Amino acid sequence: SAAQKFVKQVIREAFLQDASDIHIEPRQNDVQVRLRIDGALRPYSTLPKGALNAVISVVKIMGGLNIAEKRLPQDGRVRYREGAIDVDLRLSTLPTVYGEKAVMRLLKKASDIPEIEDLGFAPGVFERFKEVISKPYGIFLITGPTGSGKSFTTFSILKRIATPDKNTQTIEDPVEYEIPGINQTQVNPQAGLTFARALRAFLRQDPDIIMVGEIRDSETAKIATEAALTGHLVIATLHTNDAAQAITRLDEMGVEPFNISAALIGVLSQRLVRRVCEHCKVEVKPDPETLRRLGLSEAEIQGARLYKGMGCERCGGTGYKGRYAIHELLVVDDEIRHAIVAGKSATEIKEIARRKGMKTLREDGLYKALQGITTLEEVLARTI
Amino acid sequence: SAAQKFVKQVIREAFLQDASDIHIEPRQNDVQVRLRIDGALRPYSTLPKGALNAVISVVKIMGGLNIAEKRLPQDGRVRYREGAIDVDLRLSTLPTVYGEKAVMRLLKKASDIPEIEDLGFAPGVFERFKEVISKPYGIFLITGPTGSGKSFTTFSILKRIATPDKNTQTIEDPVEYEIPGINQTQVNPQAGLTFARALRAFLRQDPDIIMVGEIRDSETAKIATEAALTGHLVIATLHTNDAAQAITRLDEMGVEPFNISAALIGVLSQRLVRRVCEHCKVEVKPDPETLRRLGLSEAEIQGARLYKGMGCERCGGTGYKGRYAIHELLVVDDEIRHAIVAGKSATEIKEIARRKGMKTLREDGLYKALQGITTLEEVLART
Amino acid sequence: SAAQKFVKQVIREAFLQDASDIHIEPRQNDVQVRLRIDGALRPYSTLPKGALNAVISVVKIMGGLNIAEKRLPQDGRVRYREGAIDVDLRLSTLPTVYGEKAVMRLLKKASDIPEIEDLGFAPGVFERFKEVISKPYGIFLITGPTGSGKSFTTFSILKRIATPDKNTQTIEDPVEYEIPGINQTQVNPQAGLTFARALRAFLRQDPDIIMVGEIRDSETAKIATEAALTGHLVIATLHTNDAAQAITRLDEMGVEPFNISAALIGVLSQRLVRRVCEHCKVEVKPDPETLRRLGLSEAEIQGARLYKGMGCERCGGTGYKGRYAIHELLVVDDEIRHAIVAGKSATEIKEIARRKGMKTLREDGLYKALQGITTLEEVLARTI
Amino acid sequence: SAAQKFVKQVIREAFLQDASDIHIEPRQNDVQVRLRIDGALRPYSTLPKGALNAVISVVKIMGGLNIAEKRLPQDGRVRYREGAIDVDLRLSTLPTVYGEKAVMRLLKKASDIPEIEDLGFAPGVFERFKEVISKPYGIFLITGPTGSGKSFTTFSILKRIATPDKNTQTIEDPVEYEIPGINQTQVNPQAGLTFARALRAFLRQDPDIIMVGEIRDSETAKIATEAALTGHLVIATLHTNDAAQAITRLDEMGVEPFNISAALIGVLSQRLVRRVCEHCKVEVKPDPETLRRLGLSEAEIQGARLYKGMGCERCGGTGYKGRYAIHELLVVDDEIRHAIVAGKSATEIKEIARRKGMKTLREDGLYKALQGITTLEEVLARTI
Repeated sequence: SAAQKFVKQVIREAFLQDASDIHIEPRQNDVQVRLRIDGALRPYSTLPKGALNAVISVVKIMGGLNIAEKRLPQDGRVRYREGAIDVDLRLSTLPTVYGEKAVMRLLKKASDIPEIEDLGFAPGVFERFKEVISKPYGIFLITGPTGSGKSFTTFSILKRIATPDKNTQTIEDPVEYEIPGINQTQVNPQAGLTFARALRAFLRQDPDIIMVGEIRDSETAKIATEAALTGHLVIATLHTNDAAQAITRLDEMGVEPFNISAALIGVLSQRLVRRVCEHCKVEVKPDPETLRRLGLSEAEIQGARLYKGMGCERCGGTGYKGRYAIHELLVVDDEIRHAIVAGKSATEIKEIARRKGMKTLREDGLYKALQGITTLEEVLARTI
Repeated sequence: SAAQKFVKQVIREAFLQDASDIHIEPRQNDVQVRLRIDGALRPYSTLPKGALNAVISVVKIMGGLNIAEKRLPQDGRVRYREGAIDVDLRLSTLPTVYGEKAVMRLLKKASDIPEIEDLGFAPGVFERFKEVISKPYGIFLITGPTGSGKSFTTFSILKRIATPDKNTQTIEDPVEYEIPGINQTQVNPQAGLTFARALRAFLRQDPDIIMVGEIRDSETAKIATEAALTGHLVIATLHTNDAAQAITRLDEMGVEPFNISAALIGVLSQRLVRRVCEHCKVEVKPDPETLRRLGLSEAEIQGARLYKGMGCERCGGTGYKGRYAIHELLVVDDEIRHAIVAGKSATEIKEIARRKGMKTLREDGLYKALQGITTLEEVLART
Repeated sequence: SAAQKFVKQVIREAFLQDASDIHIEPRQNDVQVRLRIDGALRPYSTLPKGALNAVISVVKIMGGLNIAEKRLPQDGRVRYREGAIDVDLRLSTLPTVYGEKAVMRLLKKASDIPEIEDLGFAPGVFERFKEVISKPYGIFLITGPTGSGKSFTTFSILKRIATPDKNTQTIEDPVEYEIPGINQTQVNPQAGLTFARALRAFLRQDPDIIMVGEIRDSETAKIATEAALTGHLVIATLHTNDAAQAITRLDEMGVEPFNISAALIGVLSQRLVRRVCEHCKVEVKPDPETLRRLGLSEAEIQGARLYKGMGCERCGGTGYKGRYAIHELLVVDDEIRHAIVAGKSATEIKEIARRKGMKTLREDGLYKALQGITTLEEVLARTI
Repeated sequence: SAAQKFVKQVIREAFLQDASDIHIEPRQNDVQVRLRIDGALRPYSTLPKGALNAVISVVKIMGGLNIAEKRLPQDGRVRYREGAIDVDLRLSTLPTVYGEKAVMRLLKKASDIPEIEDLGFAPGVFERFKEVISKPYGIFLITGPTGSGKSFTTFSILKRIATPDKNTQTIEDPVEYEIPGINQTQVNPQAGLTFARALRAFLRQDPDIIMVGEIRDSETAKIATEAALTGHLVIATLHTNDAAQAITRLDEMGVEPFNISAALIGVLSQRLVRRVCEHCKVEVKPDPETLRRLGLSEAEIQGARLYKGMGCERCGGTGYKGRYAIHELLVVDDEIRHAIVAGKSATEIKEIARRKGMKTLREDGLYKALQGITTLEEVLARTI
């Protein structure tokens, strides 16, 4: 049985205890159970070793995975609730040396959407954000966490452009982000309504603006891109953490390249870094070669200086004052179009867009790192 | 067919007697079934060559392997259970011209892992070790050959930091030691599940702590950097000639060196030397040129002594009881963050580190030899 | 039967006269039977075409193949013996327009394996090879085109460590050098047991030694080397004419140069220049042009007791008796490991290597010939 | 279906006349059965158009093709070696205004094997031919016409290297190009023994020398090349007309470029361009732009005149004095091996050899044109 009582109580308590995730953890004689309370995976409970495989089936059922299988890694998405307990969860299981692990990340439950300007965009990208959002066509991707970051911010563009004067529609399995002005297609793969098939249908639904809640597979990426091809703004949750990465990804997904070429217009990021404790910030020399190699706009290479917190009344034993959303706007002009199709790297696409002082997850990130807002280290982790 | 117990027992004994693995090894007429105790493949039992196949058929039974496919090796973690074992076995069966063969690596458990100091560090070298693993986030690199003790460190550090407050996950193609506080897994890069793909799995699985058994592709350093600095803490392992070289190599491997310039907290390099058995140690004098090259004074050279692991039953006939490593430790600061991004050579980085008080891998080796812990011959033979 | 005797007698003499193999094949009027005595297929006897099928049926019986299926290709193995003869035979057959062809190569046993110091070494080569066998872990890059002595070399290095107390695991197809106490594997790519799959198992066999008769492909190269990197000894076959080129190939076969700079012990580039038969040893000073092609110095020319392989009888008229592993030894020292980690080419490695004493195949083979071992015609055909 | 009566009157005459082809022509009321002889047709027999269709099925039958499908084109070939009938028939059908043309192309009698020097290669080619065979391993690939190029010349290579002391075998269907000292295989695709299968034995038998009469399977291309990887001298026929083409084609066959690149040591070609009278020569401009576009040595681009006959009692009647053997040797070095993987063009891969004085068909040809023996037009006719 339990097994199941751990999934259920770990979930209830994960939410009730202010955790960021749920774990039932395959172990040597047992299965450890942990909750990410205040960011830390504190012990919760224990199951006997085989109970582990029981808990991975439970979570697979919840989000469209192969329930029966007890040996292979899988992931999908769960909308879970129980009374006071109500969270969008990231579903994933993983075979371990003691059977598969059962994990449910707690994603921000819908929580609506932030705007682009709300991010506090550096003028390097903000003035250009206005440029890009004024152009309601092509694929316009968003980076970061499931729900939480990406699907949370994916519709950020839409909040700026899905105005009374534009047709917006989104495909989700099931719908979480009930956002204006969007038609939120509810994906039901068991009947053939995959995001992919729904996207082809989005064209049938005459989009000005097209959305994907999560581009989770090749048929979906292929079709999302087809959906952009006829001149519509395919805004989408791209399973990435870097704007330039979001751009190249369609090739990686096996998207038929004729669609890729006709589709991409730009990418939005706000990926978070640990924010340096500004008030006890430790001078750290950035390495300007680190910054150069990163491809930053010279002043932001040379006059740049790092900090790290030493620990503080404003960061605790982390060295960082909570978090900082790093800004980015990539813009796909004709030369970038060629770069995408050619399979150019995130560094190359970002480095190009970055010039003229344009902020990227790397340039804004590192730029702020270099003021003492974050640490170049963290930024680099954001933009690897 | 006594073979069923036979398989389970060679396995049982390999684990019981502290082997790293099990070998049901064929011969022209019989089978040399062995246990790798202290590194020696001790003869558990022979089998008639005909019984070889009965025995290998059994390892395929126990492992759920395609027992009918005599033309192929088959492999996986086998839940063999008898006496000493609840060790999982990396069963690998294989056809031979004598019939078939099978090997079972002992997937030691959490409870079997060594400490981070047990690795054999000099106090100041260890101080650096400790500082690096003690951070709440960031990455600790380990480097050297399998048999470098890299495993001891790899498993040990997580034993040390994989507490009940940090979900830990580990990426180990051979598994070897199934760490505490951890949801450790298999890799098999042939399947697409490379060591980097496994890091991505860990992140999907919300680890607070992530570890890489082998950096192969650049993603095993780059994702490791991500996790290390996306709020998680990371341990990761390479195969180099020094600590300094870990940095050199990651740049060379395609880790755009602003990665690691970023997460790298520090680097450990090591090599195991066989550890002289107390029932084998023989006093011999080490060579003055080597000793001098490794920093020993003339007065010390004349008083210098090595101990040779001559051989006894208490050490599996290897002459050495257990293993001990040669060490080098680097802590990352601004001098190093530059060197990392700059793509500096192992020599260039090592010299910076020596300025900072780091003993080199080879110098430290000598000093272990001089205590009779190992033999200088063994040190040199291992670096 | 005559067929049994045709097979018995050719094998009988194949062993006794030192053939590396037996070749029975149809020609336009008969079937020629040849022995690779001292490196070339001297004529042994012939048999009358219908006899091909009778004789070949017998060799198929020996190797376990389908007796007379002269319409489709096959392979297998036999444990052959007569007394004083004991050799396994390598069997494969080919349907031809004249009936079906076969080859029975002689599968040399452990008793036929040289020592390490015998692997083409000059006094200075062993001193340096001492340093090679003394390296902590890694791979021995034995290299050259088919027809060379690579299988002896792989076994010589292996034999040193090929014991009942070591996990000696070899790839042969079928097994030749049976050493009781070690595991010797026949690959089966038809089943899926490619050399690489076998090696994957070998790595999974927790080998002390991965000895590979043929680096068939990239995975085969890597996996054997993965053991080399992961604390084991690896002994294997490459196809180059420079030791520097062997390394270049190891790097170019997909074996990571960064890992190779750790995993590589040494390179044994060698070619079996055929040795001039003692009974045909006619002083020749080759063309004379080959004398200059191989680089002889005046001193070496004056001492050039170069002989022509006229054959006479010792290998029939094929020219030579005994073979010599011309040996270009590259000790993979820290400067070579550096050249490797740096991604250096065969030229660049060769320049460092020769600077460090890596006498080339051209120079060494040449010297062997000067010493009365071989003919420079063979050295030229055995170098680059 | 007789139909066949008219066709058979023709296979009799067509084979007797050394015709290039047998033409069952889909005409308006009837079917012509024509003979292409000495480069051009003459008619011989006539079927009704109803019989056209009968023959379309007949030739599809001979190749094991879909004989019911009288509307769509199909091909293959058959061993028509019935005494007086001694030429393979190339099976092809092709739909026209009155049904498919049914074709029985005469895959010209081997005309056996030249002793390669016999080709009359320019000295900078022949002496290099000799240089290539001095290193007897890997692939020595040859192109050119059936009966005057394909296996004609690859077997010429065997004739010059595959002595009785080498384990040498070929794959043909049927065997025609015969060499004493060598095994020659009949492929039996009917049994399932395709050229790939024939090669599987060639690889498995560990020969000194391997010959493929026609690289006619994915697996054939692959296996021949896999054998070459280990140093077997895989001489092979690639049924095309240019060495430069032959250098990269196996990749098209699905053959791993690792094995293709590692394998090659040289590739030849030959042509029959028509000669001119010389005595009654017509000056034709050796246009240097033609020659430059061709990539010829300046020795030929500028150092030249072409000569055409007048058609002309010393030619004829096309203005040319019979067939003129033109040759090529693309010697393969390390840079060429890099080019194989790259997939360099025929002009480029050919140009490299040409600039070394190694006259290619394009140079040896055009050279012979530019020397006034033939015209650039006839050579270009073949050096396309």
